[PDB]
Amino acid sequence: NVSPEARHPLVAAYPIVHVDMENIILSKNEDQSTQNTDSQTRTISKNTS
Amino acid sequence: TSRTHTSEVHGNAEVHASFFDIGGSVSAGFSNSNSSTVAIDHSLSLAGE
Repeated sequence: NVSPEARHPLVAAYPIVHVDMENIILSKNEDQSTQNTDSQTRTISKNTS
Repeated sequence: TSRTHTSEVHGNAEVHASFFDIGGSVSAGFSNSNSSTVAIDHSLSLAGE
């Protein structure tokens, strides 16, 4: 894989690796919640006067 | 506990038209009442939800 121009004893062979970023995916860490509640109350009273 | 003073002022009027013995009476009024009223209550309730 050493390229044909660098198969001369005076031309150096060396890799140049650089990393380039194509996207950035940020994701918000946040926690919802919901609730639903029913009720039934029966009051039975008495009163003297 | 309640002790009530009910003062009264008043004006009154009557008449009786006849042949010769015609009678009339206009008047007024003044009154008070010293009413001490107590009330004892005992009650209940049974609520379940």
